[PDB]
Amino acid sequence: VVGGEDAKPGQFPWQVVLNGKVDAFCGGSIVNEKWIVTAAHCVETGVKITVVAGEHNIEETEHTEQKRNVIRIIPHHNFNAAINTYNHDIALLELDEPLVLNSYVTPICIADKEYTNIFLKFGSGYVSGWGRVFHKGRAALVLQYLRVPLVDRATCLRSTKFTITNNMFCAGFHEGGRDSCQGDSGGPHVTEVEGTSFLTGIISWGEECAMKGKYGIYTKVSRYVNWIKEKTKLT
Amino acid sequence: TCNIKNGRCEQFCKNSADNKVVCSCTEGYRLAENQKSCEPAVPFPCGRVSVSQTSKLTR
Ligand SMILES: [Ca+2]
Repeated sequence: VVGGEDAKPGQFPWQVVLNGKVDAFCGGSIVNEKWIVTAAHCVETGVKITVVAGEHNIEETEHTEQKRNVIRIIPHHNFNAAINTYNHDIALLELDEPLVLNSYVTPICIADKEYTNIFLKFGSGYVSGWGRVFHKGRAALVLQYLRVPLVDRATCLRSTKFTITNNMFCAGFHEGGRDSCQGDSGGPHVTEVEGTSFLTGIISWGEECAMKGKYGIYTKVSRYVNWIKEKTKLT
Repeated sequence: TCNIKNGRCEQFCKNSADNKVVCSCTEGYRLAENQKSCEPAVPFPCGRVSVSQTSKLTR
């Protein structure tokens, strides 16, 4: 995250980090004890991946960390149906052993299609992650978070040569300087509804980071809400 | 009635017969007494910060 601030331990209890061939390569959100929702472009190779919930400082030990192995990865059935477009950039991860929910490990709420879209239209959400905070910089050791305003669709289209589909939305400031970035993918764009946060987006892509006139592009969760609930049912 | 202020529903609102409002909440929650607010029905309900940095306030 560029231009954001340090989160406080337990501020975003639903946030998780993904470790694998590369450490802290993407973020994710807890759907429930056995499931994590993230971005499909983060887990195409299906290679071995690890999930750390209750994470805050990736180079220290808080004794709140819960590590789990990923035994199943379900990217959206239409992700990459059209090569390199990032459309349908969402994926689900099943854990080997269930997470034990507590103050640092809490799921994120997921409303129905209509309400998820209503919360998104509130126009203000938070993005978080251990992605880059500076130009060509490495992972942030401490979780970062930033509040980003929603962007009208027409402004979104005019900001990039790439196609922005109805399965995506823009967020960022006119001036730039504040944006989610490399390493933050899979992370949640959340909308705070009277003390209760709901998943309204998946950090997905952009052109460089924080550039003025450019905006972060996010996967529109409302469109995948039914798919998420159907696949993450506890039995 | 959902029309204005989500019809006094803390979370979700739906329109019942006779312009009546029927509130609802998400998993891990229950319709608070007033039939509007939503209250935790589990130790750790989705979307909420319960850590509150140990204790550094009135509490
Ligand atoms: Ca740590």
